[PDB]
Amino acid sequence: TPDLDAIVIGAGFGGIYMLHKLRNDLGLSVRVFEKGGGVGGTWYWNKYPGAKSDTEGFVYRYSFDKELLREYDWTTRYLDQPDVLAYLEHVVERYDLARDIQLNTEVTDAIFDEETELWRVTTAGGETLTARFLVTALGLLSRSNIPDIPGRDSFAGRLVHTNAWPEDLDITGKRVGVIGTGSTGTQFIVAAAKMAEQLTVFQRTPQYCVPSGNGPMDPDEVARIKQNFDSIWDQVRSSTVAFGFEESTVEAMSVSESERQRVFQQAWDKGNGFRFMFGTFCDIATNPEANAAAAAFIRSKIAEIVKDPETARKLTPTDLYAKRPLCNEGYYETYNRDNVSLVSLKETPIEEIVPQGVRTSDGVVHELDVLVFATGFDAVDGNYRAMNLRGRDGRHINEHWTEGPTSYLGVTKAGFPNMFMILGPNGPFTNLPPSIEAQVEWISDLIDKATREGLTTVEPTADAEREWTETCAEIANMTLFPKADSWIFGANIPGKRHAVMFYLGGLGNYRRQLADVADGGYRGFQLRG
Ligand SMILES: Cc1cc2nc3c(=O)[nH]c(=O)nc-3n(C[C@H](O)[C@H](O)[C@H](O)COP(=O)(O)OP(=O)(O)OC[C@H]3O[C@@H](n4cnc5c(N)ncnc54)[C@H](O)[C@@H]3O)c2cc1C
Ligand SMILES: NC(=O)c1ccc[n+]([C@@H]2O[C@H](COP(=O)([O-])OP(=O)(O)OC[C@H]3O[C@@H](n4cnc5c(N)ncnc54)[C@H](OP(=O)(O)O)[C@@H]3O)[C@@H](O)[C@H]2O)c1
Ligand SMILES: NC(=O)c1cccnc1
Repeated sequence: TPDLDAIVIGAGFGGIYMLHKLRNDLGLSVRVFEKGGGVGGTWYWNKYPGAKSDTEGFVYRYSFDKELLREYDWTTRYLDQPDVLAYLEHVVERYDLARDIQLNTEVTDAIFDEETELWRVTTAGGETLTARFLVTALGLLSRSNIPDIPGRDSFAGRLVHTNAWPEDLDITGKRVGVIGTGSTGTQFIVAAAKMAEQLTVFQRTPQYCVPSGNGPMDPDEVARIKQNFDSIWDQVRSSTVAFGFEESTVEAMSVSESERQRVFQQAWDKGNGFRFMFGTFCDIATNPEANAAAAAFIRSKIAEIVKDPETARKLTPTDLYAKRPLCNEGYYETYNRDNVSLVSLKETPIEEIVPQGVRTSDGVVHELDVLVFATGFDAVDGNYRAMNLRGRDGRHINEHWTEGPTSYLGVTKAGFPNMFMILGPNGPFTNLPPSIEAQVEWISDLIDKATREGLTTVEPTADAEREWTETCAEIANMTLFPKADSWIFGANIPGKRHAVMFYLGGLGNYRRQLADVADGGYRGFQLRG
């Protein structure tokens, strides 16, 4: 007899909803463990200036409760971190969740016992306890990547990763350096340049960026959106990226050059990087010729905006427009400020971090008070591999993942009975809340089935999981995403395996996959009782 029906790890969007479903809707005994000192996940940790979601606010939220959709107000097109955090706090209040969320608690081990058919969880604080079902909502973008740059530990000032940004830290009037120019570093840059006495940007690889179009909302527009939520969410759930805009069905090279220009400009004007990539034409991320047009458009904007021609050159990407799409308020314009300098690490790599700052290969010591690592994440599988997570035959998850991380349907793992993952390997790449909902609800139904039928284990087969990997690989290979150097395929971490880590078929497709497996008697699962 287990201590609990279920244990959930993580208190972001994922664990919050999971706990609600299992405890409030199914009546099970449940506890969440979260390592942070507060709920919110990404939106607890990422306290840096500029931190925000690029999903527009109207759809960066749960959809499952109509009353909450009616009552909760937003006032800006995009939601800054504090605002997302406040929403998730409200959710925890609303559904009386906080009493079952144990904070400051890192789970260091999770071990299946094949004899008792129970999971045993161990905390960093030295406690253990058992559950029949384990749900890991550990975050695709949660384990910080802090590179081993020589002399890093010598720096005498405040050295922080963005995913560990300290609430107390005020960079106003300080000399700040930032390493990294992905989505995090670019939004930080915009914000920080307005506060810092000097900002130095240490850029290894320039990225493409479009306007966000952020600003206040018209409150009458928010009321209209609320009145139309049913339609809005139907379109989200059937779409590929789930960002709340209608995706193009037009091939880029099927129209005239003037019409391409017009379409790109319209999207540029409206804002949002996912809109640029998927709201313009249907084939920007699959057809090299279409990709080249989109990339050219953005390069032309850089050249218009950035006054200094060497700065413009250093900011102009040369690679495929196939990284996670960026958007920002006035990113390239920030380089026109007198208090911002751009160091290309291709020209002058970092030689050593020193007590006073960063020394680049030209011998220049960049003197800093604050050094910010916007260096991204050990994405998707990082928190799984770092756990002592063991399944049948006492095998660690790493033994299953030697050619990259794997799952069946994003949510389960062969050899790991009664373990469910929220946003595990080889799941959807979308606006994440509605993907999380699809997964949570599917997991809930399957756990309920086990409860009603008296099942003791639920597990995918090895064959099912291998087929899923092949599905994901084949879809990925139909796109340009494998051909961009970034975290999506593992390439960002030295030594990490380059592998597919997402199902790239989209939300509507993904939802059908889940529904078809369930409706087909849980095709691919051993159900034992
Ligand atoms: C700065 C930033 C901007 C983002 N912008 C967007 C956006 O525009 N659109 C979009 O859809 N998504 C965006 N995301 C992705 C975002 O992570 C997800 O939308 C969503 O917040 C994920 O929720 P989650 O619950 O799956 O994971 P997370 O919010 O990552 O939560 C996982 C939690 O698990 C905890 N945890 C992990 N391992 C352990 C353990 N071993 N023991 C205990 N606790 C543990 C972590 O501390 C964390 O709180 C962004 C991410 C970042 C970092
Ligand atoms: N606006 C939002 O919606 C938003 C905001 C933040 C995060 N996110 C999400 O989180 C994901 C990750 O974004 P991120 O910006 O945190 O990480 P990222 O995309 O992985 O970017 C990391 C940055 O650090 C650089 N870097 C890494 N290691 C380095 C090293 N050893 N030396 C120098 N530079 C190094 C990378 O350069 P290279 O390119 O040369 O490797 C890159 O510029 C996004 O793609 C998005 O999915 C979203
Ligand atoms: N928008 C993002 O940040 C995101 C991250 C991971 C997967 N899908 C979307």
